[PDB]
Amino acid sequence: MLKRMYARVYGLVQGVGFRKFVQIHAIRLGIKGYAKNLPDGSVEVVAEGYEEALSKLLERIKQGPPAAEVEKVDYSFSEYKGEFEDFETY
Ligand SMILES: [Cl-]
Repeated sequence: MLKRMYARVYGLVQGVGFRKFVQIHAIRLGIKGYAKNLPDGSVEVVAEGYEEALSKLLERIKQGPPAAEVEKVDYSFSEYKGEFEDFETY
């Protein structure tokens, strides 16, 4: 089943390779969407893909690359919209 996920990642998560980390792992998993740095120092992820793939990505996002310290991930699933054609960072 396809689903959409919105997640916010908090901690030491900017300037540590986090968005690229999410992208690499999303692409591996066939997930489309984006990882964005927000002005509050958090990372916003919108992801579309299969439920299992989204669970695997969530497990990655909860850890981050070695340099990151992820304190909190707040997320929700919603209905798939077929919006994205690739996984981008910005
Ligand atoms: Cl980062």
